[PDB]
Amino acid sequence: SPWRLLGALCLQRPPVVSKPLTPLQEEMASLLQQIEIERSLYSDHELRALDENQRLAKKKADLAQDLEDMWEQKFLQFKLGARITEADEKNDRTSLNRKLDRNLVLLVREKFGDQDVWILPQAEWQPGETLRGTAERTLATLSENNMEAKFLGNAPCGHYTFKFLGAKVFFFKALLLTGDFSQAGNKGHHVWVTKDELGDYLKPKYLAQVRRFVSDL
Amino acid sequence: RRTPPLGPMPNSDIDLSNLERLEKYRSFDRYRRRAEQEAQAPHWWRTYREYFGEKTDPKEKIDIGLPPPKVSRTQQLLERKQAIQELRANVEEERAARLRTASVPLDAVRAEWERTCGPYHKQRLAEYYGLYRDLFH
Amino acid sequence: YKTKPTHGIGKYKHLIKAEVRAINLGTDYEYGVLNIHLTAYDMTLAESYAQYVHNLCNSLSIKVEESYAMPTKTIEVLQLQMLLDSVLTTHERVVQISGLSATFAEIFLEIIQSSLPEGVRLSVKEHTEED
Amino acid sequence: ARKERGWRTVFPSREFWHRLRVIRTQHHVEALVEHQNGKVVVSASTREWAIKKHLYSTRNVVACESIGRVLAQRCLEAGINFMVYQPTPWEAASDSMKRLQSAMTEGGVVLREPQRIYE
Amino acid sequence: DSSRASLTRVHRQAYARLYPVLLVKQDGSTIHIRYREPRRMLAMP
Amino acid sequence: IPIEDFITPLKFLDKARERPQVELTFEETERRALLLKKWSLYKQQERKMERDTIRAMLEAQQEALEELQLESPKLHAEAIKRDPNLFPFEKEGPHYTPP
RNA sequence: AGAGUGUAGCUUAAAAGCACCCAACUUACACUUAGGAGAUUCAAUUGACGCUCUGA
Repeated sequence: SPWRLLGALCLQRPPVVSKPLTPLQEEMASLLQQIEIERSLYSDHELRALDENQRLAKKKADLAQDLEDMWEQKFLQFKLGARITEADEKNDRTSLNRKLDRNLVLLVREKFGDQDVWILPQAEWQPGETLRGTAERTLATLSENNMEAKFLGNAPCGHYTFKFLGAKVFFFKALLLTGDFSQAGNKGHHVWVTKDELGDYLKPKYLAQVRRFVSDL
Repeated sequence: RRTPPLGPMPNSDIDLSNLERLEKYRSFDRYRRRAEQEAQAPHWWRTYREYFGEKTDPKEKIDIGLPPPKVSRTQQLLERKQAIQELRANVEEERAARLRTASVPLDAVRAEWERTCGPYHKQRLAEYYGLYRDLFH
Repeated sequence: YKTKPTHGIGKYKHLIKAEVRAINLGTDYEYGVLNIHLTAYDMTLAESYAQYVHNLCNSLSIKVEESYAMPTKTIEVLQLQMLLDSVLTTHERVVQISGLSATFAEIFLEIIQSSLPEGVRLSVKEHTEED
Repeated sequence: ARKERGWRTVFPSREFWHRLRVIRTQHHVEALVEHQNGKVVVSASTREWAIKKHLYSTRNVVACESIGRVLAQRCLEAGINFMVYQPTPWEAASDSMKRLQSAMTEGGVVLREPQRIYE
Repeated sequence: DSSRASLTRVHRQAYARLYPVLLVKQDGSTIHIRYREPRRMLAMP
Repeated sequence: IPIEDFITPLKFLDKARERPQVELTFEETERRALLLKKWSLYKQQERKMERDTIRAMLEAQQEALEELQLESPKLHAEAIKRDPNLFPFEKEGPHYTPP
């Protein structure tokens, strides 16, 4: 056959931070708050506050807000884990602590006679294993990293070829569970990239038509 | 003793292989529409339409009218649409429609109904009353 | 009538049907009856995502066997500086689906995990012993 | 005249002379006055420009009320004073058909045919 | 992407007014969960 | 033993007047009507986008299938396996705040 | 560079009928009720903008 059986993967770090709401969505969170307040019944805290107010009125004629204040001050002393990872990482596109509201995918710089550019991690199919085997051996042969990661299923995800007797690319999809990349100052540039910057890093048919199966939603 | 059917059976083009895959009428209204279409279908068995309906000759009843007026459909739909979005741009129309207090001018409706579609409705009602059968054969 | 060509025109019990565990297809492959477990500390969020995944499975034609409930478990968290208490509740939704191909498993897994809300446990199990 | 009695096991009942039939499609509201034989006596639709240019949308209870007032006027104009309307339970409970029947009654048509004089 | 099922209210005829609350989990991480009391921070050991 | 909290607890008996303000204002009602219509249009856009995503990467898996039929059939079988070692899936929901 | 071409998701529909969402009900689905969004790629059968296919 005038073709080369070459596989590739789509290791995706899932979004950790929940995506911020649009103006319509935050307005309607406020509305949903309003209407659930309107259509609820029987708050025990409101019972305690109203009954204590009534008995205080009786005693004045003849509580709960201190608890409100103390939970407010312990809220104001407690700090949140800061979500501004753009400020936390400047523009370090190789770090795993980049944009957490979005989904990320791995990309490696490589040299080839056709293109010395960013590619998805590659292997040539040994005739005694599954292309899932090629996927896990690429995960093993990547540069000094422990990705404990999960494959979505033994089924292909993308198919792009070029002729140079023809390099066929057998794109997969994988899911990073919680692994990380040791030797962060790696000689081989490992970028973590989205679709919007996949526009920057991947130019045409063999590598940029991967927008068919990369998932940004 | 059996006799093969003279035509296609009614529920014959439905595949009976596994009945869980096929989409389904979940509504009496959908079944009613399908059953009315099937009732209006010709059929090769004996029919209430055959025994009770009017058997008029398929003579394709001749037109002895004036030729119809000619209209430019493109600018017609353009002006119809621009009327639609100017009325949908009037803000009080939304308020009237949502508060269910809107209304319609019947005199203008009837006048331009006579302009546009009144002739065909009048022809249909003349056919129902039976002038084309009696007065014009 | 039996001797007439119009015999059997009013038949409906063939069009209607009335009276599986670890199903497979051989050279093809299809998963059996499977549980989308969906638990949360929020009954509201759990019910919302259960309604979402039910509506999506109806839209893309995977036969949902049943959407049922697994009981609220109430846990008392105790902390001291007798220990002061905070009571949390967890509620569970199961979407039990029937016909699921290993080909479309990537469709469904990817889309459900991407649409998963904030802090809802999504786990898919085999219906063997949970009752 | 004869009313076609019978059909007691099916729906709709065909014991009438003229029938109001309302078709609520996903874009348009159609209303027909039709005889028992099946010929359409009078029709009125939100499909027509004469109704489109005064409605905001062709799928409202405002749409149904407008088509009812138009069709009631056309029925008074045609001489059809008595009709039988046969709605489904959800139709009759729907606000569109109630505004339809109110518009027809205030227009002037009676939605109940008189009884046949057998003797 | 995490909004479609998040933007809902309590669909019950009889229910308490549950308040927007951030609870922390032991790695120090806060989730919007609903609680009967106005206590904004809940702690998980 | 199936017992659930779908039942209404006995404690809701006679005090629902924490909000006796069921009177509503006309400007509020107009805002809600226009705004629910905007929500309907927005969800229409989101559903259209997600259907485009479904169709696109189903098309991707299909084109994968015909290219694999072009190349090899044992390859086709070993890419249409049911892989019963990755089904027990678990994933944390997208958190609000990072650790 | 050359062909199939061209009505919103679909139609031997011609500006329609089916699909499709949000609220109410429903654990949920479904039904129903109220709403919602939409299309004829452009110039007098051709000519020239967009998708797919083929090659370099």
